[PDB]
Amino acid sequence: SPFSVKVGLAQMLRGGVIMDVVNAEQARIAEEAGACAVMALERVPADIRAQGGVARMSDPQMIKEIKQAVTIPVMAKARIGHFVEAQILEAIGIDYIDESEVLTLADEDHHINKHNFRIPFVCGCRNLGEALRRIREGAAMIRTKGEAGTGNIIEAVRHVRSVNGDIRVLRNMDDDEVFTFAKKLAAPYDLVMQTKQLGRLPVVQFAAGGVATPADAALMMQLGCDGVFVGSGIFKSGDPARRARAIVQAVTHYSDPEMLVEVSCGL
Amino acid sequence: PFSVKVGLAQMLRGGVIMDVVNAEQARIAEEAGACAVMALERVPADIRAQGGVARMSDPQMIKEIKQAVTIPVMAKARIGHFVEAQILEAIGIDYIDESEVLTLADEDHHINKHNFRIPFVCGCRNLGEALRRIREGAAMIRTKGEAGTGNIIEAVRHVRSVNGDIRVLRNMDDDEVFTFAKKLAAPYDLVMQTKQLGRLPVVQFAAGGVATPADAALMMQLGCDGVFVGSGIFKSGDPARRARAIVQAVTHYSDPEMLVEVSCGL
Amino acid sequence: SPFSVKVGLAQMLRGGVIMDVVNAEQARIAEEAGACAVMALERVPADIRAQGGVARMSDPQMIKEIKQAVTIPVMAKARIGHFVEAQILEAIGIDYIDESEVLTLADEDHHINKHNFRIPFVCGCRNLGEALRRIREGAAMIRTKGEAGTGNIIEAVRHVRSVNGDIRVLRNMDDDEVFTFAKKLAAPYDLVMQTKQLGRLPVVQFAAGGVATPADAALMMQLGCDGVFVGSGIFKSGDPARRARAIVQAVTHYSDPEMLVEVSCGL
Amino acid sequence: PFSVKVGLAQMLRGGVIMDVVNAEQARIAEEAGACAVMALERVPADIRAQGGVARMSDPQMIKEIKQAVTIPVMAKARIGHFVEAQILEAIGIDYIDESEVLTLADEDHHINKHNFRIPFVCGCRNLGEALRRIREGAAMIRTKGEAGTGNIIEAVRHVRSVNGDIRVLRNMDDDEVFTFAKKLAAPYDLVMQTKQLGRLPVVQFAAGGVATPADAALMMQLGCDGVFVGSGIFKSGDPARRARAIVQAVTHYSDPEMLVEVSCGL
Amino acid sequence: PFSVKVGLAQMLRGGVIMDVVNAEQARIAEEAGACAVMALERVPADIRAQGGVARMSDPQMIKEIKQAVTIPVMAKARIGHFVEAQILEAIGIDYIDESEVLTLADEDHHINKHNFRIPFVCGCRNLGEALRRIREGAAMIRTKGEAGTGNIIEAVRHVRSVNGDIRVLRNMDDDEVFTFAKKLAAPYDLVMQTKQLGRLPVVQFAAGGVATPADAALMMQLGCDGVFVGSGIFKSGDPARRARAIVQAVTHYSDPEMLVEVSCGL
Ligand SMILES: *Cc1c(COP(=O)(O)O)cnc(C)c1O
Ligand SMILES: *Cc1c(COP(=O)(O)O)cnc(C)c1O
Ligand SMILES: *Cc1c(COP(=O)(O)O)cnc(C)c1O
Ligand SMILES: *Cc1c(COP(=O)(O)O)cnc(C)c1O
Ligand SMILES: *Cc1c(COP(=O)(O)O)cnc(C)c1O
Repeated sequence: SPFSVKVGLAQMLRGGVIMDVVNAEQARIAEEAGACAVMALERVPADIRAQGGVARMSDPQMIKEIKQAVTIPVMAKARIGHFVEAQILEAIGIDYIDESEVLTLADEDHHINKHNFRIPFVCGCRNLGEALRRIREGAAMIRTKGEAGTGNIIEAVRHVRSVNGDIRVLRNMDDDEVFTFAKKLAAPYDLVMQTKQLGRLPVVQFAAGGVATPADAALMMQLGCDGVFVGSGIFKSGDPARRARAIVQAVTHYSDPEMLVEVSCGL
Repeated sequence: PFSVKVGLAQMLRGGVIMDVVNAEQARIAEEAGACAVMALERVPADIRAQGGVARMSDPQMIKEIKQAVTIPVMAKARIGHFVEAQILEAIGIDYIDESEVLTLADEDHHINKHNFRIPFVCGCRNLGEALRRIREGAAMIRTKGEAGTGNIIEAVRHVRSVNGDIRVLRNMDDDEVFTFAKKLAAPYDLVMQTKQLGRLPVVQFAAGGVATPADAALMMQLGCDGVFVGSGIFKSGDPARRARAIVQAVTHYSDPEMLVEVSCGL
Repeated sequence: SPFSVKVGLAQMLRGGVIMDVVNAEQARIAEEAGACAVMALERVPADIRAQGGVARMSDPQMIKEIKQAVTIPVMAKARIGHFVEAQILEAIGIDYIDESEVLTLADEDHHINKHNFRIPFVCGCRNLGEALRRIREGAAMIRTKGEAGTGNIIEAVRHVRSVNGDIRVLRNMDDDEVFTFAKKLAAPYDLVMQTKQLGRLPVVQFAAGGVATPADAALMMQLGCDGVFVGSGIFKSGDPARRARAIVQAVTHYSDPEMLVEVSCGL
Repeated sequence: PFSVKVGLAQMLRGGVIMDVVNAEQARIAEEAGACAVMALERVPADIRAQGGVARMSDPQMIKEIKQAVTIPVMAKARIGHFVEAQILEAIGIDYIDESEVLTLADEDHHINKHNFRIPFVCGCRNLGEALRRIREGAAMIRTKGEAGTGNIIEAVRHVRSVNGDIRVLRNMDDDEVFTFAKKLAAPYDLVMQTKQLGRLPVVQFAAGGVATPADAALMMQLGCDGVFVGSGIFKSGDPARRARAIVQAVTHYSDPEMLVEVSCGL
Repeated sequence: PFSVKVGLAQMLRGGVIMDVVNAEQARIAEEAGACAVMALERVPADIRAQGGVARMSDPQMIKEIKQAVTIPVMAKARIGHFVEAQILEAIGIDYIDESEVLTLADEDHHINKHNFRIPFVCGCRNLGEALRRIREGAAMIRTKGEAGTGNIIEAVRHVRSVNGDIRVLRNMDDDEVFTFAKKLAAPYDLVMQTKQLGRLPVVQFAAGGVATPADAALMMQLGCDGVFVGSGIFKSGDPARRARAIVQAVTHYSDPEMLVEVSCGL
């Protein structure tokens, strides 16, 4: 199925770090550090909201410049529900669309019908019900929402533990009780049952929102994530290439405390 | 298969199902043209009014009714009481009604009806309940209406609710259906199937408070496929005549002359 | 340990029906029908309460008469917290004490310290926290509370699904989350972990409270119980031996719908 | 002196006090081994149930009981009714029970019991009440329990409350006792005396709902010095046997064989 | 085993643990007689004041402190951040403080401390928290007190709460301990271990607001085994003198003449 092909594309990112980049120079630093993909975005959405503004899809010109600078896949954000922003992003030829709550909400009641696109989408979630609803709408990849613009990992931990905890509950659950469970989740029963059969989400599951240090990134992986997204904090540093490499190594070697010390020491 | 069970219930379209407490009433119902009978040993309202729990009827009385008629026989199981349903299926009857008229046995879960060979009917008050019962395996849906009153107002409410939300689906933007399924707390695939069909994926009967021929024809004109009627038929001085009147009202629901004739002197 | 010996003794009751009996004649009927034990009690505690009374331990004389009439084990009830009633019952020489909410509560804040006794106890529960607290106090066997004096199975179903559901959740839970789980249950962590490793309660678990028909008894067995308690409704009917045998056969043959029809037909 | 009154009540340790309504019941109580009798003319619950005020009993009936027995005689005065207490003392009885079982006479103040030669017993539900009654001059304390029900649950609550707070005092930092006395609204000197003694400075009996031998032995095992029992003893077919059973249960409270014997066939 | 970690922490009894931000402060602390140092790179209050998340310190600065002293070195991990703890253990330090002074990383769960070789300190405000941290594997307990203020009032509250409940538990009726463990939401087996031991089964230090020699001696007289002190030692004129004063106040906590001498002119 077309959906299964999109799911398979996102599976290539397992074990990877996705980095926010604002120009071609940062994109090249991300790729050279070992990032599995880059997220093109023209201004920090928190800065846009600070001075009274609406955070939208970035200019296609800046996205093209990033796409031309790297070989790894390029993602870009569309406002929730803004299906025309997504049509434009797909027409630019990028690899993934992130339907993102970090941009300004465009439709309070509905997300994009992601099955209408060839390009895979990533969507956020805070619990299993949100994850399965985004998947039913066509998301091929899921991330936590975490907490944007703070560097605080606490919300991403909450979201990971919520999704993983309900998946674990679904494993031993009496089949007869799953109907009421799907009702309470407000999630499609068939996807609930698929998750029960697999013992995990039917798409890759990344951590995002507040992943600041190598320790944070390895924590997410030890909790069971398939990878992590990191924001612009990498490039606010004095040595962005070193900071980016440290996150990549933390995700690749998340169960090696000696490696985590090495990449954290003097950072 | 589920489609086989759905096809069995479709044979009842245009029909009246009658509650019967013994073989004599079952024969009267069949002779009047009922499409099926509902075997039940005592009125659950009298059981509760005397401080009691209304359960599955004795298999012996159910078998006596089944032996007395050729038309299908239904019997009730308490909501969630999957062992009562196993017993009813092993009797050899034709349908199980997982019924809120009996005393609730499981406050949080209904029977997993896909585990059975026999088709089930379940009640509903809105489209969300209808689709959840179908996903659990119900092959036939009825309104809950209002039990033990003869007041049609709740059945009208339930029919208008289910039918109204089905009509809302016809022209709904496909992109909005995901949120609609969330708000209904119903499975998206069944919501989309209902949208494609323009009706419920199973037969839809009125039940609960259907008292007169006018009530029965009202339910048919609102779009139901048939009606259930209770023991009030056998409380009158001429049960055969009253049972026939309901049957004729459902068969001829758009014929006011027939409705006058069967109502006159009833 | 002395506790493990009591817990092991109760295993003999698995697959059995325990019947309330008010005299020696009813006790003989219960044994002849195949009951695994009888529960001696002098009057129905609901009718005592309906008479504006206090329901207590039964007269030792009537309990002894039942014990002398049968070979199967005999249980009798003590009020919750009434450790002296339990001392008297133990001195009678019966086999189990049921510390029972069906009698009038004697201590609002504390149950009997059951480890102080040689005789095993059965206690009720409505959820896993109550079950594990009763076990830690020394209960060697657990039953649901269900709903007394009504014949309505709905509360017993609720209690069975609550206990079994939380055990299933616990079985697959992240070990690191079990500490908080024990806190929220207000149950002893060591017993929570023992239950996690076993995948079931550490003691025999019966259904009780509202089990009225063969269908009810087989429902409890199919939900996972080890046996059932039944009340005096057996002896209110016109053929007590037949109704008692029907429940016993329903528990023995709980997965055989043809047998359940046979014993229910004409009952 | 107060210590003399306290010593009088200590003579009752290990004993059962029985409510009696006439001289015959008083003789039965004494022959059964009661340590004292409580003279009272009518059940205050029946007085209140018939819309009435329960007061001090007629001195004439109290004198008849006192003349019939050698063991001490107690009688009740309404809370705050210091003149009822003056009358009872002038009769020549042995103890006054300032009793919430009778109708409250003063909502805000109890009797100043230090003004009397005769010892008083007062009820309590917690350590604060116990120490306040002692400071007013009570030489003996009982739980209030629950009157007229035969339900032991409130007496258990009161015993566990008083005993639990006494146990809290044993290891309490001396510096925290000032605030503890404030929170109890009890006199600090009596709180400190209770801490030094490890128990109440006066004898402590169970009362209110003690119905069976098992109840009486339960109260003794919880640490009480004795029990009061009501008229239920004389409502049975064999009052002498039931009165003896309670006496034996208190004397032999740690002997389950004795408790079985006196309970069997009771 | 856990008992090895518990026994190791007993070596700190009678000691002062000092926050240090560099190797020079660590050497001053050791020379003044500290029993251990707490390495931390910046004040977590200033990090939160400028709108920031306070995390594990850079391993480089922790290593420099560990290489500067012979006494044990502790460092902080965020609550629930088990990977920060894995890194700290791999550095080779002596204790991890799972610390609410850093930004909470997991709102619902603490670190499973039994998974580590290195001992952990955890904070508490009452006996329930202390016993839950111990069951998770804490080998040492401190009060939370109040961070960044120098106000001892919360540490007094926490010490009095823990010690007060242990004193109550010591004398409690065994039959009541089951309900007590339920109300504490603490493991019954650990509650009983604490009852039999008569104190917390691990070392118990005061922390949070210990500002003066008088404060430090107050905590010791209240029953603590030692104290933690913050960077206020090094924010003054003579750090070596201020560090020595706290050490001497803890060693000589019952000597008012010594407390005067170390406080005079401080
Ligand atoms: C995550 C999120 C949602 C999720 O939508 P549901 O239909 O409730 O699953 C909606 N709105 C906002 C603003 C969000 O951030
Ligand atoms: C109709 C009905 C239900 C329906 O169950 P849902 O899971 O909410 O769809 C539940 N309980 C009772 C008593 C009913 O009558
Ligand atoms: C079941 C029950 C309890 C249970 O006691 P916990 O200490 O809360 O576990 C208490 N009281 C009554 C009346 C009960 O029926
Ligand atoms: C027990 C009781 C009291 C106790 O009086 P305090 O001054 O509060 O100790 C008061 N009033 C009534 C009615 C009582 O039963
Ligand atoms: C001390 C503290 C806790 C303690 O956790 P419990 O599981 O309740 O014992 C939790 N959260 C925070 C933020 C704390 O400071």
